[PDB]
Amino acid sequence: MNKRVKIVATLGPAVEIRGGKKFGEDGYWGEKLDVEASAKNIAKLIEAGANTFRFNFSHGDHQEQGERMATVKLAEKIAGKKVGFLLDTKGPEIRTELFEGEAKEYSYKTGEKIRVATKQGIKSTREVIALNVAGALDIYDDVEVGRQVLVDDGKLGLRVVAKDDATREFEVEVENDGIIAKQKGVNIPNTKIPFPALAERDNDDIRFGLEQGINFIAISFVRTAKDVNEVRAICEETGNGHVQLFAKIENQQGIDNLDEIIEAADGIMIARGDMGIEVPFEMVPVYQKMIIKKVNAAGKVVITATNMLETMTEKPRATRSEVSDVFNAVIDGTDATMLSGESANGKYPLESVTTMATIDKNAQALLNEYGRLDSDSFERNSKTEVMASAVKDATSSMDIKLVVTLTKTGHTARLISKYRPNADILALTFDELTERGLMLNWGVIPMLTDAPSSTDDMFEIAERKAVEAGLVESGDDIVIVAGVPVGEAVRTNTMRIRTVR
Amino acid sequence: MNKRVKIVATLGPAVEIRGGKKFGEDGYWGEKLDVEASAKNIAKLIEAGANTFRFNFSHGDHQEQGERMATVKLAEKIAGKKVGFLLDTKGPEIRTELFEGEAKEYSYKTGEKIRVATKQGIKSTREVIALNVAGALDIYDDVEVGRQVLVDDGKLGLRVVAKDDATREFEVEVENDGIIAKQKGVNIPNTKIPFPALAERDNDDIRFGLEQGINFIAISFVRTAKDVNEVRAICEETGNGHVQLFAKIENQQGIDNLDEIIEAADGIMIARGDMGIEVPFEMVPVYQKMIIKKVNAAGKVVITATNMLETMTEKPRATRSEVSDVFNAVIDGTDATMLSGESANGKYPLESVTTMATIDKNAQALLNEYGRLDSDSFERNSKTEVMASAVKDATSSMDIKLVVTLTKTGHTARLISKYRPNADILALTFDELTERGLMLNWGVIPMLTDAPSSTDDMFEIAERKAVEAGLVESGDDIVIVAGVPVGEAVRTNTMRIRTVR
Amino acid sequence: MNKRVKIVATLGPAVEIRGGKKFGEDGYWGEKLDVEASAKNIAKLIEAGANTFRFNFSHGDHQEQGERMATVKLAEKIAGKKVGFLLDTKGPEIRTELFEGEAKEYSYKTGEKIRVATKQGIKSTREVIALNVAGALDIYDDVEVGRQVLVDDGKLGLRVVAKDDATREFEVEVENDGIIAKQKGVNIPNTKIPFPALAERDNDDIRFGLEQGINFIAISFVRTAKDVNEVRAICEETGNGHVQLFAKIENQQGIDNLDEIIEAADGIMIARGDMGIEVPFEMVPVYQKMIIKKVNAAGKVVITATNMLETMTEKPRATRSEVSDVFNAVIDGTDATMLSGESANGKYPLESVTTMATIDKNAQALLNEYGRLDSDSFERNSKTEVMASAVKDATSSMDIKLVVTLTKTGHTARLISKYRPNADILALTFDELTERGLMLNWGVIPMLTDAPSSTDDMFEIAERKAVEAGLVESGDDIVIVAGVPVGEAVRTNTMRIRTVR
Amino acid sequence: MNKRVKIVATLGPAVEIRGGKKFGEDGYWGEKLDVEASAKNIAKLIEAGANTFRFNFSHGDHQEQGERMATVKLAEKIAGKKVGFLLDTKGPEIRTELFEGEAKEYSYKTGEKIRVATKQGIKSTREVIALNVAGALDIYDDVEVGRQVLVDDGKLGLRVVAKDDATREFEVEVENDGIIAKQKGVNIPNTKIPFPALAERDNDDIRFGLEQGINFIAISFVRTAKDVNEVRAICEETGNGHVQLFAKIENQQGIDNLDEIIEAADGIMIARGDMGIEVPFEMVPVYQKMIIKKVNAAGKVVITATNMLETMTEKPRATRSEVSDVFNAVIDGTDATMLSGESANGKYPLESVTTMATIDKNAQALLNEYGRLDSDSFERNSKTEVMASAVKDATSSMDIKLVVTLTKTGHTARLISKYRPNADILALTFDELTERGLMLNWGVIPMLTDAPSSTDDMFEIAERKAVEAGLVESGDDIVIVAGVPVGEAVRTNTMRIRTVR
Ligand SMILES: O=P(O)(O)OC[C@H]1O[C@](O)(COP(=O)(O)O)[C@@H](O)[C@@H]1O
Ligand SMILES: O=P(O)(O)OC[C@H]1O[C@](O)(COP(=O)(O)O)[C@@H](O)[C@@H]1O
Ligand SMILES: [Mg+2]
Ligand SMILES: [Mg+2]
Ligand SMILES: [Mg+2]
Ligand SMILES: [Mg+2]
Repeated sequence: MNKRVKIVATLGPAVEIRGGKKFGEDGYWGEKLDVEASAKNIAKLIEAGANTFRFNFSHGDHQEQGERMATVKLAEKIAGKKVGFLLDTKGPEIRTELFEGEAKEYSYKTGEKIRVATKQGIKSTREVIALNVAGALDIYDDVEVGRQVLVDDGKLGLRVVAKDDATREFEVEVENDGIIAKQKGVNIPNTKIPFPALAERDNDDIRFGLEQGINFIAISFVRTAKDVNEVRAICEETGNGHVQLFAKIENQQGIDNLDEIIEAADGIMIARGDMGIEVPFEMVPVYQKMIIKKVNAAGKVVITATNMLETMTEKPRATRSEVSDVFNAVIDGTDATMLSGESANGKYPLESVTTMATIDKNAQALLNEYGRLDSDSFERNSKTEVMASAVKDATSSMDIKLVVTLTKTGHTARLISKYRPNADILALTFDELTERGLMLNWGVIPMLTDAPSSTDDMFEIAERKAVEAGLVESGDDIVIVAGVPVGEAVRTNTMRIRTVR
Repeated sequence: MNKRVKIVATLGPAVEIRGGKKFGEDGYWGEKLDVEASAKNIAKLIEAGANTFRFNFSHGDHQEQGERMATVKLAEKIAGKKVGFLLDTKGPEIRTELFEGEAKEYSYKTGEKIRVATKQGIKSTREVIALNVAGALDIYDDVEVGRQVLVDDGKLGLRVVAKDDATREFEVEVENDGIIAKQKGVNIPNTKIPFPALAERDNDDIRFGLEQGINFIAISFVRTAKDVNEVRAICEETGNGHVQLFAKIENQQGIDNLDEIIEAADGIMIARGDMGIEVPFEMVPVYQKMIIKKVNAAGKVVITATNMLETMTEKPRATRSEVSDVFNAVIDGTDATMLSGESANGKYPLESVTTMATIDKNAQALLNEYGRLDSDSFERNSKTEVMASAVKDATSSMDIKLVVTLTKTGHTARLISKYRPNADILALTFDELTERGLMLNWGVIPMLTDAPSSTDDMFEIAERKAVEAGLVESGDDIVIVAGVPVGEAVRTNTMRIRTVR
Repeated sequence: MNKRVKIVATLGPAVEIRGGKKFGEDGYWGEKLDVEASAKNIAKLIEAGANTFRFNFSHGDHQEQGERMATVKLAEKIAGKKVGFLLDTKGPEIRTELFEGEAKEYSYKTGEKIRVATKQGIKSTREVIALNVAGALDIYDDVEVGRQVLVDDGKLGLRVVAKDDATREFEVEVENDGIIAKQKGVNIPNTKIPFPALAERDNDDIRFGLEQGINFIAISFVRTAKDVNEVRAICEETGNGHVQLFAKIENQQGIDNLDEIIEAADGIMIARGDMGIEVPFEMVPVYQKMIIKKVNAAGKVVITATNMLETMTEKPRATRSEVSDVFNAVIDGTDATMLSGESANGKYPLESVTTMATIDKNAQALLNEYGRLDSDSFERNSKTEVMASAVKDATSSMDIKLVVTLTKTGHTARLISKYRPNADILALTFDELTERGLMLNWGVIPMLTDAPSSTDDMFEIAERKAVEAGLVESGDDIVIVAGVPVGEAVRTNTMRIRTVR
Repeated sequence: MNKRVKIVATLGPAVEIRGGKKFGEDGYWGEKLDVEASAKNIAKLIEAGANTFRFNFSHGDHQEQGERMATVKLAEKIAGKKVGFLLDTKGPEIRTELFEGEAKEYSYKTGEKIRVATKQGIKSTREVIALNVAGALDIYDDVEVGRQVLVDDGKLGLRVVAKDDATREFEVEVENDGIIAKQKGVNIPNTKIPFPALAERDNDDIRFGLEQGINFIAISFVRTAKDVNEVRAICEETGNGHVQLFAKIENQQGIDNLDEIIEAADGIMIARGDMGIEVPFEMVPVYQKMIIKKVNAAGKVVITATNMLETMTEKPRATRSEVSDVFNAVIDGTDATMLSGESANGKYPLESVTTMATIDKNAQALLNEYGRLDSDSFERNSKTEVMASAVKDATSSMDIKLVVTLTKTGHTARLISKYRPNADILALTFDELTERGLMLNWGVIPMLTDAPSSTDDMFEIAERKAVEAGLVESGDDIVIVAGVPVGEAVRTNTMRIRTVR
């Protein structure tokens, strides 16, 4: 079977070889990067079913990010397969500061009374935790008594019991045993810190990514359509209008404004890590199912992210709850599933991609029986969408091995993908930007080909390209769609049912 | 607004002019037929939406039937529109004889004592009604004292009160006021008369009709699949394998054997008049709904017949129950509705066809809301059927004015019809026998055209034929299906959505 | 089986014996009414399944109507069964006047030019038709050129070609051959004649009926809720608040105002006779299905009326379209079906009731498979309605022979009836007005019993009353509902599943 | 908000205090159990929503298990709340032996070469791991070179690289970093070891548990119905016929024989840990959904087990995939969710139960929108089930706070539970064995009460018990079912809708 659900894999040091050493080996960071060895490891992730790589600009400077994108370009030629390039913005992060001295962390007991400083550009002590707030904002007046400062993925709770106006320090009570380490994520739920719609650092990072050549941006902590539209303006200004924007939903404001965000964006990334700290963790599954259905109804892309195979950072096999999570994301209707630390930082990046692909491929077989999405309820709002509905009908009526679309912009492929046909979708397109832009759409196999002329038989081309790719053999039935004839048709207007010779 | 539900109109004296006189005028029967004046009246019925004319061989002789068929052929040339020719057999039936002195009928009052003769080959008198029993059977020993003899659709009941062994006559009491006319149907409920497999008169009548040129045979009182297969053998032997056979279901044996009868036949006529006497009258609506559903599921034609606008035989307006019946037959899923005495024997044959057409056109607009048929439940058993399902999906997804099929045998048109699309179906075919054979399929407008060559654009031909027929105009959306290309396609394999230029 | 669909039979001379003579016999009107013989004929209609008699105040003076109601009171004691008494108002009728001389009618040809007079209290001539307009209203200024004056059930069309202001006469063209007889119904569609909300004659007739003792009023030509509320005021003023009002829907205004009429009334009579003249005849089946569903959703009673077995006025067997009409009314969800001329004026009143009962009883067996009503969609708006829903669930889960309700006002019986359970409903009530008021509710068998005390076992009473009535036998399962205990319960609160001993 | 989904919590050292020391503290294992301090920790889990405790007889000896059962009996008296006692058998399993010198465990690195002994009845060393094979079987000839030996839920893999015939040891390579501890589960995928029908140790363990007093037995690695029936025979022989048997499904033979296993058992535990090693890991979510649906359809209990909040063994917050898994188990239809190492072996046993309860309570609120189970599809196979269907209907029709059943054996409560009403279910029963036996049914709150006499009002008792339990207050609506009257009713036969006074 072809894997219909797409995989986003985050890259990092786990796949990178430095002077013969693997990540974690003593002296690793002493060696220089082995680009070709690193590219060969990335190529195995491609072959195992990674469809797009995520460059997390939360970690690593422009030089590191640029070298990693260059490494991926080599890997595509080794694998003989192209992938999408996705930039993930830092966004409005709050992190613990470095500590006074060599100290990298301190342990605390429940009940201990300590201080959180708001003043920026200072080091932490054990009794006074300093915060690196994005844009060096002053958060003192945005956090009330009774709020919670959560350190390192919500593991250590600090309850704000008092506010000292004279030092702009929070007087906090430690709510549970735990460690405060340097440069760890901080969340302060149910506060409104006036972060800008687009920080200068995120503007800078996006402009650098656009210069290197990306297909997607995932915007961290989208609160409103304005956060999306500010990035859209840079993409249009720089001649990168083809770049697709995924809004990351990871706080209550993003959930409250979801309809206007979906309208502004090309898709949604369900950023469950921050979402499950910022809102009640037991509500994340409710929001996941609702976001998937709304994004599919819009004909846009949804990525389900974070902790999907978390145990595989350290172990070669996932837990039963991780297998269940990946399976259920697919059944809920996700276009794509994602790996973060599992592929970037863990001991088992290749096994993480392989395991996710195996689960994804099994789950796609149960979408007829258990699938939550319901294409029968959609309004068919254009003639290309009417043709997409008819293709889904044909794949419901008989056994169709493949749907082929000859698509200039990918619009027909995206509408067929929206209807989730019981078939793979081969999208024959005529430029690499359209090809890479389809790589996160459910079921879509993008394939670059010459633009057909007025005199070409597009149905013979479709069958020949499908046979070349090894997607079909003698006796298989396929559905082909195209705008016939070239130079007269203004849209996909034709559906052919064809038996492969 | 085109009428999708087809009308079968029975012809008889009501539309016939004889020496300038109309049916009912003094001296009418002393005149000979005025062929042109009659053909002009028949052309009005064709223009009002009669799709097929029924020639009932229970009435008249071969000469009357042959002349009436020739009058309809002139009527088609006057109207500029072809119709289907349907022959209705006598079958294993009992009919009243001709009367001595060519009286046509007598009137009777409740309580009169008269006789019914069993001797074959004699004429009736007012006091002694003679029976024409198929196969010239003697039924004297088959009918006990206390049986009811019903004349003419059960309009007049005779109770057997004694049997006269000297004359083999039933002594009967007239149960209700009414008429006994020549060649009227006689039922004797709850008797078992051993009618032959195929009466010699039926063999003669079928061969005469096939020689004249017919498109359909409705077989009266079909008991088993063998009754259909006996007629099929005659059609195949004489080179008339294109003739379609409608089995009339009008007794318990036909109901019991319905599945095998549907399998052998091209369609079913729900002959409610006899059915409602031979089985309990309150079961006829149950059987009607169930037959319509099974025949549609088999991709065949169903005709609903008898008493549909019965009151319009004598009055210019139908009753509320007649309008309800026609409307409900359409909602139940009928391909065709039929007029018997209304068109053959009544004062308002034109108004009856017009009235039926008006109701049928209103009811087809409620099929989406109320329609009993459910095409979502069908198994798509072939690639042509897969395309028919996709066409229905396209007409459900957007406003489609017309479906056009280029069909050599009518197969694609019959499968599109089976799915009851929200559109009229223009069937372009290449021979007059295929054209007339589609005239009773729901929604199908048959039209004769030249077979396309391999240099022709079939989509341009489809649009041009539709415009020229006045079915569509600039800006209408149509679906076109065809087997592309001519000389290579096995079957219909292409669907195009086209805006009329 | 018990018949669940109720029958309304119109009474008239057909069942009345006068000095040994049957209606239609020479000298019939010369004889005096034989009350007891007439009561014995009415008792047979009761035994055959008439549940309510209709007294049509369109025909016959107070003396005739009062004597007929008295005759029905004798018939109930002969049959051993009570019936409902329904008064049908004359309403805003327009009728042709008597003719100059002995003349009872004239024939006309299409094209003939004649006059319709608006002046009241004058006789007709052949060339000048005079109208008896209800309340002697002047209709001249309410009828435009191009309107149609329709005589005798829409059979003769008169087109208004000109208006003569000097005689206030309509200049009309005869549109079809036909007869204008004295005292025939006239309709003038798409005109607004300012008839009062309640005419003095209708006020008078209702007050007379209320004095005699009626259970129901059917209000002719209801246009608005005001027409209902004016009759409600008389019922409340006279101490007859228990009388239920059925609005007759028979024109476009009534259809347009249906929701407010349903809210004001206790039920709707679908008066298809006038409705199919006043609105396009082909729309009556659309309005019938929609009215039935809306009235059932309101928990109120719907009667389907007019022409249901029309042929049985003259023939002992109905047409196939009449059988179909009755069957389909039941499947559409009607509470009751009605007879007018078939039972009032025809040759076969008893056979008409019997035939309607047979069809109704067969159709009730198909409501699980084909029934249009959908109780799963209702909001359960009270605790008694929650219990009604649970009773329907129990009758869906297992074979329940009977539902018994101990009901003071009939409210619980009406809510159970609304849900159309697969069981008969025995309604045990404690006064005759409540008993007779339930006689047109689907499935309800009203039965008068002593009000239970605090110490009675109501479940034993229910089983004993069901066994006495012959509705159940040993081993049958029943559902019983009641407000337990008496004097504490404020509503039906208890459901028992019980096996009969 | 009551928790409807039941929690099974496994007990082990995590909640046990030994000489004032907590699990993990230095010297813990050199101290003896502090029974009162331990019982106080267990009482906190009961108060947090543990409904049943699991005693895993794969760990420890009879004395440890017996003392732990006695500590839980004290914990119930501290909490003032009863729980279920569940014994989990060893079954046809392989476990690691005890180590020489009572080391508990050793840590290993990838690439280490060690041995696995097959000789039975010996202890492990760090370099030579010994196996406890059920039935003391010799597995040396059953395991080929190239097989994988997996330790502890597949956390640590050993590859067989050679076999040493002199010692009957496997020579293995450590595949990944991890721990080998005593009494850990060992899997050897794709081998066929002839485990006996019922191991002597399982016979001993079941008899010991039955002597101590248990309510449930979970049978490990159920292969066929005979594995359940062998245990049933022991329960029936010792007078413990009230003990309920949960078959653990954790291999292909159990899946293949699921229908006959469900028929013999009282429920199913979906033992995902072993299932995901013994069958392909990506099939476990398919089997989980299908088991839940079949067990509910049989009116039995299903427990979803293993890795549900696995990360809370070491961290105070679950991963996003763990929360998704718990949430989806509830939506799939599980009666119960289970904690293994989280409660038995982890740093946060209380927080793990609290976390599970929070997710289970949120997910039960989405069963109307997302729930997989469909009670509309069940055949109601008895009159008690008919009443359970009616109760569900009442909770769907209006807001019902609580369903109260007076149940002698729990049968009515089990059938109401099967239908998953939108309400909590208070089951008033009359003996402690019936009370504890209902503790794993979805939504059921069991409560012990005096058997009502024939003079008692059961509806008043139901309301009083509900108020006294704090489940309802004045103005809440409840449904009450019972068999009325006591001493005559066969079964539950009455439903009352009651407003709490
Ligand atoms: O797709 P199906 O049901 O196998 O039918 C295929 C057959 O139909 C045909 O296409 C005829 O269809 P048309 O008569 O509609 O052109 C044959 O040529 C062919 O053998
Ligand atoms: O209605 P069913 O399924 O036949 O069950 C009837 C049985 O249930 C019982 O009523 C027990 O029910 P409870 O344990 O809920 O009281 C038995 O007394 C009786 O034999
Ligand atoms: Mg985030
Ligand atoms: Mg017939
Ligand atoms: Mg009327
Ligand atoms: Mg196990």
